[PDB]
Amino acid sequence: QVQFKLVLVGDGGTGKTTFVKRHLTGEFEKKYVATLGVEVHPLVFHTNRGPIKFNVWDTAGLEKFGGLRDGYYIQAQCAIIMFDVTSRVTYKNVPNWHRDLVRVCENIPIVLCGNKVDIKDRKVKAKSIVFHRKKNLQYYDISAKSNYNFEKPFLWLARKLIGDPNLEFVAM
Amino acid sequence: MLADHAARQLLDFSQKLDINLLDNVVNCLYHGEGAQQRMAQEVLTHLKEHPDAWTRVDTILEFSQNMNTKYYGLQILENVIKTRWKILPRNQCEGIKKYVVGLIIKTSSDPTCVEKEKVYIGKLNMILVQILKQEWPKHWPTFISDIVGASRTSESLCQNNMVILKLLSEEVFDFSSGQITQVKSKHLKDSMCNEFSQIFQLCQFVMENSQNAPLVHATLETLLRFLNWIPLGYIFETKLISTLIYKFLNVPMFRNVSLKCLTEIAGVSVSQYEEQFVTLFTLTMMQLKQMLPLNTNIRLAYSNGKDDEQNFIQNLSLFLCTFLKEHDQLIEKRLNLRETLMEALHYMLLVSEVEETEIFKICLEYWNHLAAELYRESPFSTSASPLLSGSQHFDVPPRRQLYLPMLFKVRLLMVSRMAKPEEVLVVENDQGEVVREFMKDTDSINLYKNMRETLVYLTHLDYVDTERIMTEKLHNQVNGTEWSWKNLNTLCWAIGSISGAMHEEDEKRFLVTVIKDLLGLCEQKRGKDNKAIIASNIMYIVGQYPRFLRAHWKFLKTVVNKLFEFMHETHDGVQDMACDTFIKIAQKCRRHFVQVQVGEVMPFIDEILNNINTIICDLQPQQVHTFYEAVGYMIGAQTDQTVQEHLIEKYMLLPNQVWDSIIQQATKNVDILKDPETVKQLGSILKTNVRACKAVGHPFVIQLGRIYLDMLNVYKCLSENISAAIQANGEMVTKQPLIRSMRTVKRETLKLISGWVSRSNDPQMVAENFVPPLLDAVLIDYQRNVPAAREPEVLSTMAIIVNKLGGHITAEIPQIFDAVFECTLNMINKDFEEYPEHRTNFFLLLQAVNSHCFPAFLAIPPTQFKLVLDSIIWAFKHTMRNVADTGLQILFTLLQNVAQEEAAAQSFYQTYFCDILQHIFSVVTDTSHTAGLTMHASILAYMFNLVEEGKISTSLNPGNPVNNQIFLQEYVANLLKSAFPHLQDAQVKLFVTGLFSLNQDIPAFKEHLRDFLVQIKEFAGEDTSDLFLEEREIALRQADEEKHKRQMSV
Amino acid sequence: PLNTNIRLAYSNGKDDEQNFIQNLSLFLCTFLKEHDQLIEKRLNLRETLMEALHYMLLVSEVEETEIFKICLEYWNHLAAELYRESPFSTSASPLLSGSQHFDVPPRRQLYLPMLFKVRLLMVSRMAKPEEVLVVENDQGEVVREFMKDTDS
Amino acid sequence: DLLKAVRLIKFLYQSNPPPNPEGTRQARRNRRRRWRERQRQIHSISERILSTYLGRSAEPVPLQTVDEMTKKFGTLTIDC
Repeated sequence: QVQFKLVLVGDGGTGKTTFVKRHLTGEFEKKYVATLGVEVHPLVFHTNRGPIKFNVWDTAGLEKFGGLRDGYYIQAQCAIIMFDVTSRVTYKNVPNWHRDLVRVCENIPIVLCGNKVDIKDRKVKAKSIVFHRKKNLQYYDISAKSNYNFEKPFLWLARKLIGDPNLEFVAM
Repeated sequence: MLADHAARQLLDFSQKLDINLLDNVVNCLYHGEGAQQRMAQEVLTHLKEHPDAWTRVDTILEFSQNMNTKYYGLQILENVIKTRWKILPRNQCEGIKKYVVGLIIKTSSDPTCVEKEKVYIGKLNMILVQILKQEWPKHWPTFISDIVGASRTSESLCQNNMVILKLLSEEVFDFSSGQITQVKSKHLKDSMCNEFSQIFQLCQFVMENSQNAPLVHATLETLLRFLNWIPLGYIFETKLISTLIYKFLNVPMFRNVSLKCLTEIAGVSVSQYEEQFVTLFTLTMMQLKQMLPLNTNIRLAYSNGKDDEQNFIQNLSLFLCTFLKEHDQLIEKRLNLRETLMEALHYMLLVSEVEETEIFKICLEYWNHLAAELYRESPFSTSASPLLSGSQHFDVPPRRQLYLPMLFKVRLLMVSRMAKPEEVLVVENDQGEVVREFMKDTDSINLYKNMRETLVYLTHLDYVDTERIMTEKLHNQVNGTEWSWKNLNTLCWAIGSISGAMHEEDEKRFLVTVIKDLLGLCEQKRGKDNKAIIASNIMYIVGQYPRFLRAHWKFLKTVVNKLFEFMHETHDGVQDMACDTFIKIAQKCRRHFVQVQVGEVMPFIDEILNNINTIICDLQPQQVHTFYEAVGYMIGAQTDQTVQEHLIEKYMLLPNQVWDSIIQQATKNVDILKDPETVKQLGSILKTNVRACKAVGHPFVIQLGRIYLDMLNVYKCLSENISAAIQANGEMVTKQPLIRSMRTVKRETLKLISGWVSRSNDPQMVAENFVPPLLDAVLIDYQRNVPAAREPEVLSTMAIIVNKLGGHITAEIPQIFDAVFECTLNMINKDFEEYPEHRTNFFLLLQAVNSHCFPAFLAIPPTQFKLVLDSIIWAFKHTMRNVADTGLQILFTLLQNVAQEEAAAQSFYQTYFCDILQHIFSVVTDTSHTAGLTMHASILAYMFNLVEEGKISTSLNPGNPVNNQIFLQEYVANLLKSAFPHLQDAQVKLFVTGLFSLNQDIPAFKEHLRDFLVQIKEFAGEDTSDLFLEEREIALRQADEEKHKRQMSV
Repeated sequence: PLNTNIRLAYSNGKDDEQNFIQNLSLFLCTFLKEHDQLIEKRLNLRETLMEALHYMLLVSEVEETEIFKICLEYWNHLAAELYRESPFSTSASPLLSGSQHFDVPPRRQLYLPMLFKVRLLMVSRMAKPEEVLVVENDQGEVVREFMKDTDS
Repeated sequence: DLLKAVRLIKFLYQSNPPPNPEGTRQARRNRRRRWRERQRQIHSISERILSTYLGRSAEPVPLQTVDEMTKKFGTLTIDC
């Protein structure tokens, strides 16, 4: 029922599993249980135009646990590439994830999410976050701990997918 | 629909695999859920890891019917090619290469498969790219010419060949780092450059002659990727720019890719093609105006446009930004192009109105570049030369007039689309408290800062026009023509943004006029909502202009009185606004609050103190804390120690009263500590105390000493109370509000300790009077506490103290560790995930101790020191990147400290050096720690350097007085061979030699380590041709010569 | 609604709408001319007064000469009623003396949010200063005649 | 060093509280002409103070009636 295939990718130990758990339960995970391959989680929202479902494929961010790797990306309907703003490397690795993703889904709405902006000492200053511009990715600052822009990525993705720019998430 | 044993049955490689069974497995993976999908994932991952799986891959492709299963087989093939291509039999390599080439050709022959199996075709193209990277140009140098001929034979074949060329270029240039050795990448780049001419000729032929729009688009994409690195001669010395602008820029199906290529070209900053750039611009604009009339509402087009149109508009903005930033000086000197220049700027205005943050960001970037150049030119005259009404015009440097017709529209855009200066969220902490957090350095805050800088520069250029613009929009609000809360808020934000950009008198007059108009508006409007909006805006504006307030005492007094009047308001947001403005005004005018103001015989602070209770009757605890912070700022401005003491005493009188009452009650009975209301009162009191300490600081000591001892007891009285409850119900009780408030009070106590300590300035007194009580009250309690009850903030808190106290705390360090160390280590030494806060704070404490209490390490038993080292090794083996970096920094600082201690250096080396090498190399060889690479080499180069510089006087093998260098070389070679037997000995020998040669070129050392890691991923056969061993050896000998030249020069 | 484009409505509206807009301009002009002194001194009506002004501005944009004539009549009556007691106060509005500029009569203060708007409207829709015609006299001579005291 | 000259100019602007415009249109003509002479004097003082040390920047202001003339000439329509 109006569900889409969403692929969450990014460097391991950045928050992908954290973000997915925060959206599913509402609690904020503290520990980093390194993901193995991919976990599929349904996630429901109530927009002004009814229910919506994201099939979040929270994929492992560590190569040693890459498993099927890009194989997971097949049939993906939307993509969230996510990094950590406190670790420059997790950003510089972003283009690799982007290339791998695009190689399977040429034309799919893509959101670059900077997780855990809450931490005081930000490393990847917004001034240097530019990769999205040329590639036409939609950027978003988020923080799974402070809940900042929690639904912004999903709201933007739903607007892109459905085609309703004025579509709005409702509480129930 | 399958049992794990049934799935593993496929792992019997002596039997034919059921292709239908694999199709079922993959369909279950992509449509099954939970245990079924997890099982399928696990089984397929295991199979892909199998060595001989490739033996079936060929049979799979001929029989496979599911493109997904074909993709999995191709993944297996990619692993094989990326691992063992130098070990696979040559005959089988060539056979499978022919197989894949034929399959690609057959697929390209069917257009339906081309549309249907695009992902499969792309995977095939990437597999071939890897194959060629292993082979090309050595074993297939004739490939490129043949394929271009083949390209000439068929349009679809040409399309696929350009796609494969694009992938090759991406892999060679854009994504080579981290996957390919430096020398192999250099060789591939050289070969590509050498053969590029054929590709360029082919693409130009296709562009001029091809009509297959998909083929043209693929050609444009491949050219786009080539544009990253190809020599400029191929770009600007052909019909390329004109061809793109005339054939494709006007075509919607190609405009996006063409304009992307044009933007990349625009980014080239070289004079050798000046005129070309101009032509590129001149024609481009000519085309743009045909496609996109300057009278079109770009905002409406975007909001009503599709994905392609919006992407095109974004690309247009990017192209204009890049080209103008790089060629403004070029376009300025040509008068005949002046009109066209304006058109470009015109577009940006129309672009700047689009309702997308990123487009406005690009526009702001360009506008700020313009404003920076103009404010580097103008102030020489305007700032360092006085001006009069309209005198700016006469002194105008020539370059400004060029853009002058657009400065006022830029100002209007800024004042119309200014973003919120500060973002605040309501966040639920772990303690269940919803609090207001002020975001910092977020994207939006950077946006506001850039807008503020641009507008401030423009104000410096022409402040009168800006002032007229705010005044005009303010009137538009007063007359109600442009009435809306958003517009007023934006205007007021803009007005505040430019504080200090104007001369004192002009800013004074502008503020007076603005405030008078605002108060008139407030009198005009009906409805509490709008009146509160206006009042909040006025308060924010005045807060943003503290200079005027400092110059006018009476207005300040009136403002603060009105703020206190507001504080009693119940309507939403009024109180929070008033508190925020109050703290801002306090921060910016403390001197005026405590300095006796003319017309007043006592500082206003006295009345504030007397009327606190009246002021706070209608305030929330958070607002109370914020107000107390404000007062603390004012108090800290005081200089007289005794007057400050009395002011603080009167200041904390009410929290002190409640605290003393509760202390007496606890003395009567301790069960009251379980009173939820009492615990919440403690939380509020302690939040007030921490805010006051933060605002006031070291003088707060007099306040702290008032309760310190008692408060410590409370902590103990609190801590024990928790443990039993946990023992009663485990961690579940922690979810109860009571336990949460207990932990909240604990955390606030620790936060107060840290807050005061950080800003202290009498370390002797701090250590003598304040630490021993903490030793007994908490540390002994902390060890006595059960693990789950132990509060991680304790650990880090202690670090802060030593971070400030250094040597003064050294004598007390041992007792601390014997109290906390093993119980902490025994709590984290089993895995890497539980108690992350404890891990991080513990390593923070270790880092502080190492940084500032090294002699404590000098004074501990060797067993404790070895435990510390094992803990560190556990640390930088962590996956938590923060933990890893902290551990590595600790290790580096420890090595430097050892170097500072001559006596124990040799002993420490002999004891730990080889184990340290083993551990560091085990981590480095692990890909999961690549993020720490920069630090790894930093220490390695140092460590190896220590060996080379003879600073390790003793032989690391006392039984053999060999050169430490030679022994280390052999030891590392043996270690690596043991870990990686399949490697070629020459590889390891060269790698070690470089490690010694590269101990002073840190980036080169890092690239050397990356090359070694890439090598580790490959099963390297005796074929060293692809390894370019002699080339890297020559480069390494050159680097060693450079290093020895640096040494002689030093 | 005050946010509608009156000019577009008139261009696309039917006879009834155009007549209604003309009558609205008529009523506003007459009532304001005769009772600005009354409405000015009552603060609670100020906002409402400004709305009226807003209307006339949008009305002045109509692509009809008669409607613009009515609006111009109203604005000219405003300007005349704005009898510059001390135009040197205007000259004081710049960096010259302030207090004299702050002696600005109350009505000028009340209309300040609109004086510049009227200025812009005038500048945007100023009519041709001189009209010249190609006249063929009875003798067949083609001459240029400067019309005088016409409506334009 | 420079702010003081600016404050001086702003004062000299503020030190002339025009005249009071009363009387018949000819007495008011005479007041207009007197205030105009006062403005002339103010501008002369400002320009001379500029010549003191700022002149190096604002000297061309009177001379712009020759550069504007070189711009009024050269209106050549050599092409379309």
